[PDB]
Amino acid sequence: KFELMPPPYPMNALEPHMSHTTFEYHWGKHHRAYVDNLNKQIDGTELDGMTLEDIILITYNRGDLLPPFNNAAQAWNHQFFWESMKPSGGGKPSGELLQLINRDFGSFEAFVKEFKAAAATQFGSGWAWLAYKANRLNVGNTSNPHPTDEDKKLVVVKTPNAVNPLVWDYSPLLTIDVWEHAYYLDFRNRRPDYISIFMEKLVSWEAVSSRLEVAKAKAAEREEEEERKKREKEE
Amino acid sequence: SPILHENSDLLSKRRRNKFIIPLHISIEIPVNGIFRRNSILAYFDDPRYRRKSSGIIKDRFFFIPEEVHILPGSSSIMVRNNSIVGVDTQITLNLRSRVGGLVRVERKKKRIELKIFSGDIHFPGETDKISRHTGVLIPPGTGKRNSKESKKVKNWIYVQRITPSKKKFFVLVRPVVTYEITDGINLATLFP
Amino acid sequence: EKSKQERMTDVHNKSIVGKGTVWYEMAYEDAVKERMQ
Amino acid sequence: EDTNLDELRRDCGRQPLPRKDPGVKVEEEPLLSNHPYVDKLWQIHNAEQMILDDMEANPVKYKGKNLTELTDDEDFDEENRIEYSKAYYKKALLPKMITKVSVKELDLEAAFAERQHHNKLRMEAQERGEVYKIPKLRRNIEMDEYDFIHWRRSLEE
Repeated sequence: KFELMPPPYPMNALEPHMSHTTFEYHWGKHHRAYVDNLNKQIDGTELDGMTLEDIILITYNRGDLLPPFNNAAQAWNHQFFWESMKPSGGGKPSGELLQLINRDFGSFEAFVKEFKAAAATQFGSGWAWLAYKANRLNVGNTSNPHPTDEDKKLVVVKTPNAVNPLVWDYSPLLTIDVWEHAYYLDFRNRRPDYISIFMEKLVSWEAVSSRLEVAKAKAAEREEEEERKKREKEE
Repeated sequence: SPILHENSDLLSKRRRNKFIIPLHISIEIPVNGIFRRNSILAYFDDPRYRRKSSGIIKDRFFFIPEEVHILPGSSSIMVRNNSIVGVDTQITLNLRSRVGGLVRVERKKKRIELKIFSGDIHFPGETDKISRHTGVLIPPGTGKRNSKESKKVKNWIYVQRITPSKKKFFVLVRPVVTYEITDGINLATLFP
Repeated sequence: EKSKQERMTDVHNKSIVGKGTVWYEMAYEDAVKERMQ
Repeated sequence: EDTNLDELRRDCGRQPLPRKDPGVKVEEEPLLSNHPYVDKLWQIHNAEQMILDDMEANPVKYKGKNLTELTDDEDFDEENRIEYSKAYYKKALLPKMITKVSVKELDLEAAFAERQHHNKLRMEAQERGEVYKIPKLRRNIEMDEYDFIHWRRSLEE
């Protein structure tokens, strides 16, 4: 009974570049199959009633992917991907991001040309990602001596099929669907051509800024919890 | 050779499954050099917890010092059994009592054991049904600040019932010392 | 036993002839922490 | 000619030589935070100090001694020095390794300069009447610094 969200943007008549027909297939068909299946599987599930993030984390099940992970990841992936798109808003995002970009990539342009390389990396079904480094070390000498700033990093990763950085806990910001179903119709296998267009004509740079803010907030919350743990240890 | 600033911690490093200590507490090695599970290597007997008085402590321990003199069987004793002797009391020809209290003379087969239990002799009343053979230690009572002339006893006292006669019994308040297990942890840094 | 514990016990007895109850037990790291704090 | 079975397997095309399976999953295992060059350093920081201290502690040793240039021995060889000797029986008879520190290797002049500041600190502490204690030396700090890169290595991997 997870959300079959009506698409956030007008979607159908939203963009000339993306066909309404293509949209109908991508959302009308994939989501519906995913959601009923997700539902079907989650019938009689103790897992049912958890968050999508919880169900995804749960059935990835660490080393052994369990049966339900694939459906969920994709459902979430699809809507998260959805968030990234904008009704014709794109270019030169500025704010915390511009400052962050020159810190890592060195230019907004550099990041763009770096992100452009992803077309080549997928070699099949998958999702490319922009993410944050709020990462929990889970074992051994987990703590960092000489702990310092710039630990934070803006990272770009490639995920095959059903993978979301949450599985490895890097905070996701933006996503693209490289799975052929998404771009095949408009351009037949011209992924390079489709990519730059997405990069420029339609990505809510501001939605990504909002997400960055949310991530910074989560990192802060985590450090606060760590301080609370330290206080408990002291007491 | 050695130096004025001897800090062996700055000259010893510990690694995985390897402890390097610079020889200069003390430790001993078996002849094989073998060490085993649960094997003592170092001994860290501290003189800070050591006590000169013959009385020994028995979370915290209480030590009641008692003057005990071990004299030979053929030694002439100048003190009587169960007698109260004061300070500087001549117990032998060349032995003087260091503390005043009740003198107990235990005559063994080949040794004369003279014990001087220092303490204040108090006469318990009729209602004072204190344990005759079982000595009880009294801690510092939290005296009410209202009473002005109430001298606060800051030191714990050990009350022992001395029954020299079948009909007459006395109570001796012997002193006590403090030996705390939890309080006091001193060990020289071995690895930096 | 092969003196697995017996030889060790023999060395123990030499160090600690009286079989005293252990008043204080501590890890070195714990002790260092106690000194620091 | 061939001595390595592993090299041979590769040229031929054959499967790998088998080894017993290990129970642990290294997906989770403790990180490694130790450094190879550290060994030389702990051996060196002390080594430099020990030679410097000998001159520092003794006026006769200090006299006729140059911090910049000194020789432990005219013919000493580090390779020759490595040895294992069980002769000493003072505590017990057991092997006693010998390691030669090349005089050239030791940074004696730098140590002497550092020591002075340290002894002056010691002298003020003597005026204080409280025994001088020094928490760290640059050499000790370096140990953490060379060590530091390794934590990152494990992490990255």
